[PDB]
Amino acid sequence: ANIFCTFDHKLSIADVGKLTKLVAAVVPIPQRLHLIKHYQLGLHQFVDHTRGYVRLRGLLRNMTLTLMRRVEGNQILLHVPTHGLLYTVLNTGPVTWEKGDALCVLPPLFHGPLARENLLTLGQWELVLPWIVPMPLALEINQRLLIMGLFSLDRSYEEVKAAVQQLQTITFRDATFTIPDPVIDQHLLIDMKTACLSMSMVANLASELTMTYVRKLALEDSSMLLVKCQELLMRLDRERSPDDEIARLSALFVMLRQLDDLIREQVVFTVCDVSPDNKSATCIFKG
Amino acid sequence: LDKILNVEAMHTVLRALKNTADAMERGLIHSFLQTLLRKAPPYFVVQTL
Amino acid sequence: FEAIFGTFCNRLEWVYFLTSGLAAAAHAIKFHDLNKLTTGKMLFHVQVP
Repeated sequence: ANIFCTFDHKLSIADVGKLTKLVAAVVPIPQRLHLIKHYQLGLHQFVDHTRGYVRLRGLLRNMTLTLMRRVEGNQILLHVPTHGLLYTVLNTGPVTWEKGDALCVLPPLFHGPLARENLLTLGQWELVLPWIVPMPLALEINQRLLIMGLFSLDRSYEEVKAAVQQLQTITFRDATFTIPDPVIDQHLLIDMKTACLSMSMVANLASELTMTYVRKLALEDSSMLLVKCQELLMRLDRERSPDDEIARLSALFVMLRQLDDLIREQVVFTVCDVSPDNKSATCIFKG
Repeated sequence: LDKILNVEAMHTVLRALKNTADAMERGLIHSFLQTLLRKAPPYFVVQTL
Repeated sequence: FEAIFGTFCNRLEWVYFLTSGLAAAAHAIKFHDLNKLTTGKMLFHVQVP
């Protein structure tokens, strides 16, 4: 199951000499074809002005992801991994790997970066690879982007600005990143906006549906879990037609189903022994 | 090395000489036309005369 | 009884490149390999009269 890829434009020798450094790394592609043109390859076809990063995560989750193997004259030996057998990768992520973790794949956050992919560009096209980061940093930075987007609607105050400046920093082993805002100039990106809207409205739908459904459920055989459930609801409250409830419950489920790029972070690799300089690591492809 | 370079230079001078000879014959055609057009009055003058 | 008289397989007509008249716009040249040919370039020695 080996894939090929050809470039239409003139490809120089410096571009191959900087591309063949990326001899074994992940390159996701939209459809598992046996021969695919290079415009579809990578992630350049997806970025634009209005849409942000959560869209990239959602389309990358359902997208298949393959491994780059060798280079030739003008054909590129992509190679789709199989479940169970073990391969080698490189580390395009900015964190030093260690033994036996679980790598995730998330879209890279340096859009318009200082590295700019070595000027490996063609005419109105550029190659870009997703980061390969272990799972605690992955769902950590997912939460960081999320509650960075939550504070974005009232940012005129100054202590919340210092809170956002705290959130923009990060910690790991010998690792400091500066992940920029989703907000630029007093407006939000639409996929980030609909993500935080979906989670805030499923939270509100829970907050005004549980007080109905503890009574609509508890007239069956009651449990201690149920009286403690109404205890939780009643402490929450004292801290302060079929046609509507059918829409409430339908909107509940379909709007919690829009967080599926956030609530489930699906593992894609299992790390084996690593290399000195920590750039290469044999690994087992899962899923 | 030497003989093949001198034959290559002979081919260069030969293509330049054939280019210049063609340009000279086209130039003779062109100068003959430009001295025939300054001798040719229009048709109405000759038809009236 | 239910008869079966004749069974017919279509003999599709083959078509090749050089039998087709489209090859008149083609100087059809076969190489051996293109696994290493990244930029297969032809130079020209055109002349301007």
